[PDB]
Amino acid sequence: VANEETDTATFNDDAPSGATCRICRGEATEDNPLFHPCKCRGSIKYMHESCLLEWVASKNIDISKPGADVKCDICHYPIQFKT
Ligand SMILES: [Zn+2]
Ligand SMILES: [Zn+2]
Repeated sequence: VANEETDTATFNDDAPSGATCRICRGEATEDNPLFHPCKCRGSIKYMHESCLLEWVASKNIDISKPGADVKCDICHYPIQFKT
């Protein structure tokens, strides 16, 4: 379903009980949760694993190469998608 112009979301100034993405305000799942790859902080730090993979792609950077420095512009922290 994608005909609407709004959807349910969560916003707070501490660790949310139902945290949501910074790209599509979805709430963590059982296959694609949420996590903060960066130090943007607040309610726009979280992101789905998919959403991050599409974000760093829009930034015009090859995350599969050792010739990159894939990171933010809000807080400028190096983005993290593995540990
Ligand atoms: Zn998302
Ligand atoms: Zn950031």
